Amino acid sequence: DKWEKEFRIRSYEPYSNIAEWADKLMTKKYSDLDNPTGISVKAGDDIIVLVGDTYGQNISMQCIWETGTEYKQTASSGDVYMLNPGVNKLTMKGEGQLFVMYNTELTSNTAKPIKIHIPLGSGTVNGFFDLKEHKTDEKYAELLKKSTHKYFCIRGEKIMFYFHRNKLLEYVPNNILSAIHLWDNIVGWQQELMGIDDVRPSQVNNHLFAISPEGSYMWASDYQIGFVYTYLGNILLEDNVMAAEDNAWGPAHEIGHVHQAAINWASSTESSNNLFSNFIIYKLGKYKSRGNGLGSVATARYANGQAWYNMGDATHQNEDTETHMRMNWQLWIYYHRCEYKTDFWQTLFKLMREVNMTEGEDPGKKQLEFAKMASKAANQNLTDFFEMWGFFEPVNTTIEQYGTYKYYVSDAMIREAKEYMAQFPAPKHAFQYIEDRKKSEFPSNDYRYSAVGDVGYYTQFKENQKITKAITAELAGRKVSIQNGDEAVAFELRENDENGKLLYFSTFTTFEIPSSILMVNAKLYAVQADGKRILL
Ligand SMILES: [Zn+2]
Repeated sequence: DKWEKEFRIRSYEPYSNIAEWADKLMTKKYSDLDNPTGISVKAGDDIIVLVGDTYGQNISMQCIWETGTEYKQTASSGDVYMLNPGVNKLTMKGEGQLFVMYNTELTSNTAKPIKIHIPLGSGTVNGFFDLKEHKTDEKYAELLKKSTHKYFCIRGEKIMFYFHRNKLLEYVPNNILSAIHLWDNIVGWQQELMGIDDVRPSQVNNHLFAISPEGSYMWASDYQIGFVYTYLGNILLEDNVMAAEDNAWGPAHEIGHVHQAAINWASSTESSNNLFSNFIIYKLGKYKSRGNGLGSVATARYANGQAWYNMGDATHQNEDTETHMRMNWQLWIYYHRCEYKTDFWQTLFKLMREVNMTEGEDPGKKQLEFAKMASKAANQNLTDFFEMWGFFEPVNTTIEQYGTYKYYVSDAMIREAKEYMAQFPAPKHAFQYIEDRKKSEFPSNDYRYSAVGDVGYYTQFKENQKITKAITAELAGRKVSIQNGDEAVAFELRENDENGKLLYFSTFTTFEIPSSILMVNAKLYAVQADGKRILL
């Protein structure tokens, strides 16, 4: 049959080396299971493999099956059989599906497809579905029907699925294109921010590989990402992925953990990956962004005297991810959504890969390398943004987040960072006050309704709105009421004058000043989008 031949006789394309690129790109390891054969085996099977010209390349065959004591899951490795040009005869130490391991430097003129024939009689043809080669749902459906193994492999452009046959048949017996295009796009959108088009796919072309463990929930790790087999209806059906906000968030967040290291430092590990989560949500086009309002920052910084590392986490027991995740996102909203620098994040990723600091080696140092590199990437002095976000508080402590780390930010380190950042021109806007949400977008029962404030929506920045009205303020007790201030982007309490230190801020047009704020010498300013402060 032509079905057997399609899998028994194939050309296997070269893929890059995963360890090399995980180091270079500062990611968790991608998969090296890029090359299914679609042949399953049983323990003791004899397998003839005829191999063509290998062009000097060392290649091998790996048999992939299951691991785990508590419950079973597809393993990231298995029995490996060396291959040579010509005739090979393998005896399978165990059962599984075969993968050709052809990993090499892609730019070499020896990195050509290798032809490999596993003739009738050796193992069983299961098949797999290639997006580029097979193209149609009708062919997917046909291949899935003819398959027999526990697991069936679907190879997209950027992600693969290696899921339980019975689950695919249960949710997607006749169609895969919608599913595989969606998940390729989710991966591709994360890669888009990382600014790696110079090297992907020319030098790096490995896939992410999604397995369906028989336990846990969802996660991403070196080699594989996992979604429990009971959860696949919420992966394989786009309508289900889109049915609630969380259904794209969770998986996008887990994939983000693969990609976050360049920009991440301990204290930030469960928020920095939400740059990716929020970008996925944005690209999917249905739901508004996630995170607290800027009020949470004001409270942490100015009411409670917190820095970045302990923002919203006084007792030092859990990162405040809902507050922290707004920081990277505000940089995306301003530079990307407002189009002030549409390659800002790609530039910043590149610079952080140059900085090349692990997440834990020196988080206080890394926090300041991030502020410096953000300034360099924007070609703007982001002192005020990083000040609001707590980056210029001195710190001398330890933290715990997937390990204990010494957190040390010295006055000198602070001084050096500000000096470095002062080489760039003043920012064009006070976008530390930016939002991509407004109150009218949410029902009153949604956390964002009461959190997002009144002013500072991104259009005020993109259109460079000016304050033209007769803006006034009244103080009654600790209550500030602003009149005619809807054109401003925020309201600030500052010491002595507009160049004095910030005491408090709000993006609400009515707000209570905390008891802890020191009000002697304090003046109230409306902030214009471009940074002008107007005494009220
Ligand atoms: Zn996480």
